[PDB]
Amino acid sequence: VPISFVFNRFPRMVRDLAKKMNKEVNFIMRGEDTELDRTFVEEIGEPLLHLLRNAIDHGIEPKEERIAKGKPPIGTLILSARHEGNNVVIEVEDDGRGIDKEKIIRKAIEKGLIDESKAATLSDQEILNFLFVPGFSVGMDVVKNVVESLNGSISIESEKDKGTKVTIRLPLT
Ligand SMILES: Nc1ncc2ccc(-c3cnn[nH]3)cc2n1
Repeated sequence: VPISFVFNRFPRMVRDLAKKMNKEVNFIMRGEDTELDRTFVEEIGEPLLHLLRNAIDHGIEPKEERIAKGKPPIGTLILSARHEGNNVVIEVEDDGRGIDKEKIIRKAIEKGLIDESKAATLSDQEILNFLFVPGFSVGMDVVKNVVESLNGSISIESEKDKGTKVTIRLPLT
């Protein structure tokens, strides 16, 4: 079916959470007519909701902070779907504060997941993928678990003060 069956739930959720946290969010949905198999439609809402909540809570900064940082005052959250060959690609993008990669590394060292000696040459993907480790810092492990139950993949791109883009890829069947 069309992914609108999932996406149409989100403006109310986004608006309620933004209100609760006294933030202003410009929420844009694209590609809502993208069709995919019912099994995906039935399961993908929960992970997407988690990612949207992360963007509103942890990503987009309060207006006053954005102004102080010389950013546009209202944060933008874009949820998109598209076909790419045999895959459907779903992206959740915010222009908030980004994920703090140094914080991740420090936590990974604390937890014994990496030796300090290996931190300097870690790739960006290797750093951000620590967020999918169970217990790391209801977590992102559960997002990845659902995506993988759908034979999908997930990746994160993020830069300090720029924002965060989470990409889910799903197969045709
Ligand atoms: N969209 C967005 N923006 C900033 C974030 C900051 C931290 C986290 C996170 C930490 N531990 N698990 N997730 C997720 C974020 N997601």
